[PDB]
Amino acid sequence: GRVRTKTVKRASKALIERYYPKLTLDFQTNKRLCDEIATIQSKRLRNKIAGYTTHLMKRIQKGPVRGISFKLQEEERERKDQYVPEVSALDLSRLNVDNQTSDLVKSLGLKLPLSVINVSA
Amino acid sequence: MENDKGQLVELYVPRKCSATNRIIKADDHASVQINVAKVDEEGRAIPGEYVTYALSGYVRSRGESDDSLNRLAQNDGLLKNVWSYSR
Amino acid sequence: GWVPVTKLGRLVKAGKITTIEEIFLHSLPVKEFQIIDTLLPGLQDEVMNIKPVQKQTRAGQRTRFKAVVVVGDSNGHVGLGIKTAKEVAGAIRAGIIIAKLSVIPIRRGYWGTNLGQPHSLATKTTGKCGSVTVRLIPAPRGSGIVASPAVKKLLQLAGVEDVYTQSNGKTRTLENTLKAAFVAIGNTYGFLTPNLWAEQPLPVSPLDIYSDEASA
Amino acid sequence: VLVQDLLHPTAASEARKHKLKTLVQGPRSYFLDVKCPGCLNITTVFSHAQTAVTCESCSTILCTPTGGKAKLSEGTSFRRK
Amino acid sequence: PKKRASNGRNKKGRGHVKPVRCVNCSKSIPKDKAIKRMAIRNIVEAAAVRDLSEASVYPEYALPKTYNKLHYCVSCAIHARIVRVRSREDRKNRAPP
Amino acid sequence: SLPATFDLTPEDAQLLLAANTHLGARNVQVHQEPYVFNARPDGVHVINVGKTWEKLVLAARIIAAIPNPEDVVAISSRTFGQRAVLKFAAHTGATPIAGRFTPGSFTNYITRSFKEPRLVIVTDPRSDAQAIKEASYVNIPVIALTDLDSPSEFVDVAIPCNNRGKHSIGLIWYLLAREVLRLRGALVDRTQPWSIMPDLYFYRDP
Amino acid sequence: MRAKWRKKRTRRLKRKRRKVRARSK
Amino acid sequence: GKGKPRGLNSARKLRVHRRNNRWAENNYKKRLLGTAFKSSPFGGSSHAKGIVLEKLGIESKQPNSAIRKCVRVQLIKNGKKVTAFVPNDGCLNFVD
Amino acid sequence: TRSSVLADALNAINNAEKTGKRQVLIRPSSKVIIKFLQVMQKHGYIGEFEYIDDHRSGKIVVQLNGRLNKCGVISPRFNVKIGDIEKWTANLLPARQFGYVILTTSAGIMDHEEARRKHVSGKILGFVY
RNA sequence: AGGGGAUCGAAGAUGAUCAGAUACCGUCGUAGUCUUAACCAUAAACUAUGCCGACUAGGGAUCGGGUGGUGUUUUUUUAAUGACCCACUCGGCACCUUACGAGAAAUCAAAGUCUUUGGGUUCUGGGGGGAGUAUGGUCGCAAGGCUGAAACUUAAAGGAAUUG
Ligand SMILES: [Mg+2]
Ligand SMILES: [Mg+2]
Ligand SMILES: [Mg+2]
Ligand SMILES: [Mg+2]
Ligand SMILES: [Mg+2]
Ligand SMILES: [Mg+2]
Ligand SMILES: [Mg+2]
Ligand SMILES: [Mg+2]
Ligand SMILES: [Mg+2]
Ligand SMILES: [Mg+2]
Ligand SMILES: [Mg+2]
Ligand SMILES: [Mg+2]
Repeated sequence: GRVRTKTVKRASKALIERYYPKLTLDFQTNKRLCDEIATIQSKRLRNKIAGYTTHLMKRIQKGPVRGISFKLQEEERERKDQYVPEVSALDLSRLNVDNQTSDLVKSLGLKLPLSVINVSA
Repeated sequence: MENDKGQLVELYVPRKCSATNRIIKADDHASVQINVAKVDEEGRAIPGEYVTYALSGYVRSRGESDDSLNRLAQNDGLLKNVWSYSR
Repeated sequence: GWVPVTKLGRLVKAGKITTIEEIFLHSLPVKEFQIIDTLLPGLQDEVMNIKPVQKQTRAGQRTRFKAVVVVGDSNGHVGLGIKTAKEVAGAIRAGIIIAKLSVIPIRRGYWGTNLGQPHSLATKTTGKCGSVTVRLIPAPRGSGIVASPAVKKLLQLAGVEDVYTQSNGKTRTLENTLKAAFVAIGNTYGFLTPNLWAEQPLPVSPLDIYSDEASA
Repeated sequence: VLVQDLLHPTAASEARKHKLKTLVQGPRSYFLDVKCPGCLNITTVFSHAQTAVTCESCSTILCTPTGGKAKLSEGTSFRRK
Repeated sequence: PKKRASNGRNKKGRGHVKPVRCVNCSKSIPKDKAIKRMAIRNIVEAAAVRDLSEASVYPEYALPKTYNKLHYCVSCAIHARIVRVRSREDRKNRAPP
Repeated sequence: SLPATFDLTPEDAQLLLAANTHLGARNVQVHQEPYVFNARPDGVHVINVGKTWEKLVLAARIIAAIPNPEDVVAISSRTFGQRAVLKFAAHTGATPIAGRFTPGSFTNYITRSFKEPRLVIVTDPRSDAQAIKEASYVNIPVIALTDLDSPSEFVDVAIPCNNRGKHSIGLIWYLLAREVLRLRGALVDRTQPWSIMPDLYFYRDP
Repeated sequence: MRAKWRKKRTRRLKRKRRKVRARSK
Repeated sequence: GKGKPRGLNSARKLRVHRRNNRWAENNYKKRLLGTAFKSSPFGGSSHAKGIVLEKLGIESKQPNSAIRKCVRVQLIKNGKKVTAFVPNDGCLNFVD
Repeated sequence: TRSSVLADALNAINNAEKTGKRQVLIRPSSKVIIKFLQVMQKHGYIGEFEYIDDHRSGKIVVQLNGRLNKCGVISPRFNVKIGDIEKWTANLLPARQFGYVILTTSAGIMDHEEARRKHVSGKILGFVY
């Protein structure tokens, strides 16, 4: 089988963790660059790391990959995290409170705009 | 305790649970100690000042920790009609 | 060097905690044995027995040794530790770390007319592990520790001079017999007594007063 | 609950509980004033008849026995006494 | 030791259950302890329906079904790729597959 | 006591009711929850939001009483509270735990994810039992957001809310952050509305 | 052997010992 | 009630129950039945004397392979034949 | 059937105190239950308690402080001689400094400490600590 | 002991299997199976858990009765009933979660409130074999039931879980 071990996989993931604005989707460029950024005691392992790095780059090009967080996607994912609407979904668009909830409103000694709609079994 | 002439003995007089008046043993890891802050006329918490509540691990294990603190906190002036004696 | 990693361990080096009863008062868990060594340097350790346990395997039995060690100074503190290892020396050494981590205080009392220096237990206490039940009854002056040699020297290391004992079940199980006695002595502080009926101001935990000496 | 006023249960709780299991047991039945058509002749019936109670003068029907509460006649006015 | 709480069966307050015979080996087994399975199948096949349609007057007739309630004993069920054996914690589950 | 400015303002009851925080569970009820108010038809039990607010303030006082902000821990495994806890830790020290809990984060002092909090805040006690279970081993108080059918074992002061809906979960996290900031004094004005939008603590599915 | 058939074996033995003893009285 | 009666007038039931139940005790049964007096060839005495009748080479049980060198003795006071051991290395030569 | 109403009174108190309950209801409130309870409250073991007068036998609602460890009845009520109180005090009391063996005597119901002062004994009812 | 006697079927007869097969498989097939009058008095007759009483954690379902709800549908749109829905309740068959507690453990809402040892009461056990055997009684037509040893022999039998 062609299942790749943790040494091939962890090293490939670590390179992507910090070298995204770097080596592209091409294996030939990948293997010519991985040996320059990281030292590997053998050529066979260095080819497997570059081959898996190429494979993992393609999966990044189509959506994110679970467990992979490089510089560019973490800043983009956090950039949309402050997105807020303008409709203010909690603000009133007209509130509808049932009969039992209406009893709660006056019990607390508070006056709110209510539109009571009855609900029955 | 103490001997015939003062001279307190029986080191380490232990704490007692607020909700059950039960000793919190040195090996009771479920027991907790709640510190709730105080406010002075501004809504700003005073550092270093707390109302302290100690609950044994027995009540916490039985699910009655939350209810017991409602009774404990209401009768100390820092809570309100959430708790009622008549159930 | 120790370089502990624990909020409680940091307070010991900073010196903010000087008595182990301050740990006992707030029920603070102890996860580093150097805390006990720093707070209680006067405790002594001893091994009751070593017994071999064997695991049946495809090729022969796998023999390992069970070490039962009792620690504690002769004034008010004992800890009991049990550990298995493939070597006897390693089990004994590892059985002392466990023993120190489980140090508990014993509540000593008088059989009556409290002249001074509590010589016995305050109340009747009992502890059951497995089938073994160990009962401890306060005894008058000079009666010694009326117990089996295994149970006796555990009570000798607890700072109790006079006590009566009754045992039940398969007491020849040495491990369970000492675990049943360790429960009984630990229960001396769980028994509420009329002289402890007074109210206390519920002192603040030391982890709050000395928060500056925490990890951050 | 570990604390509660066992001396003053709410009337809602005492309403739900069995009659023997209240703080002080009491019957949940009552007596009615039956308006038999025709003559006034006010008759008192129990909540649970166990018998076909009839008026003294015109003894046709006032109530029918049942496993629980008695069932009054089709045409009849009543008020709890 | 007691393997099961119900111990084999569904008898709690019955005393006696008036057994039924196994459909595979004629073994007597109490009806509650039996392993009843219901067999509801079409009259012919999933393959003969293609040929029994055009060769039939009354087009699209009914495709009727057969109904049969089968009882198995403890031995006959295990041997027939049925309730065979489970683990100690899986034994407690009573939900059908 | 209180300066009587902490009562439920008319705008606070707007947000609570518009987010349906008052809609509790069905007829399935726990005897440890007297917060039920006037059970609605169709089986829904309406939660007394007046009790929710006062309990919420009590929780906030405890959080502000802790000497170090980083000693608070917010844990949410539910997908509806994963965003809420993170931004709760954005405006407060409150070291967050979003996602898995890694059994042994409170014991096992040699683990990588070891934490020593003086208080734990959880969203759902049922789904966060692993966090609650270990807190019972190291003498750690726990603050939870308990619905009307949520378990209450080893749970200190709890905020009765509607954990079923995404609007109710995020709002309570939004509210709790606002009061703890006010108690600490970061929000100088009690009557100030904290213009930071309440939908900040609101999950998005895409 | 099975306890059932030890019960059966002994009963047959008691039959004969009840019969050989009848030859005398 | 945990079995046994507790009533303050139940002394007879407890006393009779204990008396009946003691017959399950081997020592109580042996002592009262007088098994020592009617069996156990001694007359309930510590020692007894007799006459050697034969020299025996009783073979030991398992696991053990030896010859025990016992003797056969007929008791003077009773007349019962019993087997006795001659314990030591080479003491069977003195009991011919 | 109900043999002794004091055992059910004391067992309910024990089961209430084990759970940490501040109160417990006792039925059907005999006299010796009150006398036994009054001794417990005199030494501060229970606190306040309330008698509910229904017309059949009465009920008692006892307020329970957390100080009580065990209350129990001794059945049967053995006759206790004056010199045998030290035996009963020894067997079923935790220590010589606290605990009371409550016994009924011709001079009312009282603990063994009061019985020693009055130098009178009788039948044993129970114990409290 | 009469009736009945289809079916299945101790025994028996047969075919087969087998080294043997007086067994399992096959075919027959008597007693029996069914019933009436009278015996027998046993069972893993089991929940392997005596009965009465009190208290102690949560949850849903179900069976019987009762209560309440302008609740839904059928009559006579319409009332009462009937059947459903919601809430409560008394009693029953059980079930799910947990372990305050118990247990050697398996497990247990009782097998809990038992060295902090006492609510009332009945019955039974005291290492394994010999042995539920002998003998004597008593009951049965018989088979057998109930009661029930001793001589002798032995250092272990046994329970629950663990790893192979
Ligand atoms: Mg013994
Ligand atoms: Mg088996
Ligand atoms: Mg009497
Ligand atoms: Mg041998
Ligand atoms: Mg029998
Ligand atoms: Mg039967
Ligand atoms: Mg029911
Ligand atoms: Mg019903
Ligand atoms: Mg039933
Ligand atoms: Mg014996
Ligand atoms: Mg025996
Ligand atoms: Mg076995």
